[PDB]
Amino acid sequence: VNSFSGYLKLTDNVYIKNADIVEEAKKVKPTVVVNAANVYLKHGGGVAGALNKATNNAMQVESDDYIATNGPLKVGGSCVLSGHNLAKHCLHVVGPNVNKGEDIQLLKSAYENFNQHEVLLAPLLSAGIFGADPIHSLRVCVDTVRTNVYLAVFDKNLYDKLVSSFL
Ligand SMILES: O=C1CC[C@@H](c2ccccc2)N1Nc1ncnc2[nH]c3cc(F)ccc3c12
Repeated sequence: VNSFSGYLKLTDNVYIKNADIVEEAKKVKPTVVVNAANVYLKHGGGVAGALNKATNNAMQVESDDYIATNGPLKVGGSCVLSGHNLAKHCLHVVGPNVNKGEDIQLLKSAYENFNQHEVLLAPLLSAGIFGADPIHSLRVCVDTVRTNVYLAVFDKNLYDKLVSSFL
């Protein structure tokens, strides 16, 4: 048993809710919150900009030090950093950005990072400003992640479409 509340169960291990991931993280304080990161960990907009804003820019300060030491992530890759006031840890995962012409095939590799964590609160990778089809992202999530994932979908109309179209 865990404290995630109000989720619809899609499969044995995937759950979904219409929620703001920032507000969800603040309430639950999960062990792991996933950020929709880019390779530079520049948290300007989308989920990343919102998570970073909620940390009062501490996520960005930590991220800039990480990049200065280690260089950029790979598309499809991840790193574990602090969750600040939102979670114990933040798993920064880079899904492909279609608006940069990145290979959508890399979305499966991106979701594989979730399997290193038993339970996660996460957004749909490559959705939103990353330009992929969220229905496709949900399918890849369900077919790739084997650990317990709680998906927060900000947009109510999209949440309803994702549920109603789920196979
Ligand atoms: O609704 C959806 C489906 C796709 C996904 C997404 C992913 C990367 C970039 C943009 C959008 N996304 N966005 C969110 N998902 C969950 N909680 C969120 N809190 C936010 C607060 C904000 F200021 C802006 C957006 C979100 C948000």
